[PDB]
Amino acid sequence: MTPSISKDAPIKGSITISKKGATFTAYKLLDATKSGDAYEYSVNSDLKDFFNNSNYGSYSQESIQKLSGEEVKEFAVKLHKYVLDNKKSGKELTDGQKNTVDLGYYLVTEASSDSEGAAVASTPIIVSVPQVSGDSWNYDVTINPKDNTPILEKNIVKENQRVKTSSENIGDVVKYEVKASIPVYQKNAQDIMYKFTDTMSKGLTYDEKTGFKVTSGDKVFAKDKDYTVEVKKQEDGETVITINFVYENIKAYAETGITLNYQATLNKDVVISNKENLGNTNNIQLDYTNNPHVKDSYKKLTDKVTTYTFGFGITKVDSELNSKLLQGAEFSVKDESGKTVAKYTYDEKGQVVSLSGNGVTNSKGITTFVGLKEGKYLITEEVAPSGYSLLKNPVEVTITANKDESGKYTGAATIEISNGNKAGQIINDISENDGNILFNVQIENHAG
Repeated sequence: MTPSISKDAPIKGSITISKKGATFTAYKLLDATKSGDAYEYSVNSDLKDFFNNSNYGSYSQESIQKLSGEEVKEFAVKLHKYVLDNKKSGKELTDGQKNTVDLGYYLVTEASSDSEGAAVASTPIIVSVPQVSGDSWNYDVTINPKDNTPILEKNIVKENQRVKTSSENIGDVVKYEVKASIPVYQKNAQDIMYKFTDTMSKGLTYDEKTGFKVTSGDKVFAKDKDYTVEVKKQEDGETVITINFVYENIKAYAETGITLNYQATLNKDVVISNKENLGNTNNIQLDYTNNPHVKDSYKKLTDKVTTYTFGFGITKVDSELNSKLLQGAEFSVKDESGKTVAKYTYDEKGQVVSLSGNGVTNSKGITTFVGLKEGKYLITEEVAPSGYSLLKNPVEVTITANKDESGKYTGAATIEISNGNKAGQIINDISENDGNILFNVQIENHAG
């Protein structure tokens, strides 16, 4: 595999790191030593007690050779902590210049910016000196690191994926995850703010029993030490939640960022529609100190996700007089599985309430089953209205959720009869007074 080592191979190499005005530290992880016609690696003396240590991640010589992007970050946080704890130090590297170093394997992390404003740390780098290049060893490695911009992103976590949009039933949990950049500053820096404001719309009930789980990779921060959670239910029905941090407590974990895990539940105030609409929204905002040397110097970040749900009416009707609207018919709704999970309806006042058993058709022919996500749904007649027979087969509708060109839900939906039952028929929608919109499955009943 590896190229031969020349006789005129130097015992020294170099790292050059081009930047505008930030200094990097390089930590010798492993020595590379010439032996015959190959470089043998072994752990450096300074980190003998860092390696294979349970308080610093049980990193072996071999395990650092196959770190994922996230694990290189986690490794850097744990190396930093060791170096601090043991009052050691890496080599400071001059910006733009050649830096002479022994042959080895190196962590390179940002030590500073010369900027006063909030910086994002460049992601940590593991580099071999020398490294293979063509069929030769390069002893003089150059690294231009990625110039990182601030991250704030919110996602719904569903089925072990992360998506900007979703659909659920009323009563179901929407789970959330927020990743964020932790800003870095110069060493003297004071009165640093790092503050989240999460805003949930009226349709979502924050699960404060479950609460927040706040994490930077491996680390689990403690409530009322590292952060506080204040919750304010607004007049308009929105919940505003504040997650405010002691910056000093998260500073040592800057390279692994902040992760928030929290969840809400879909409630009866939910926006229900079948046109493109805003849905049931979670907004996240991060405010943080920009220039700590000037007061009221902040930068803002925002993300949002949204969650949709749908509904339909039944309109029960006579076979040959479609204008004759039948009271007293009783309906149930099952999914693909066979759960009667459909258990929310509108009442006579026009407000969403839990449905006790069957949907009973009112004097205008109507019962409703609202707050359903997309899927196959089986409308079965459980009781025939007086003077009518039981419908034999269930009417099946498939509600299909519209996507935009990135495959986000838009909030639009279509409905169709899907099991070919000629008694079922899709008619014009039901417009509720709260401005929610339901599908309308017209269903014909014969009088014997």
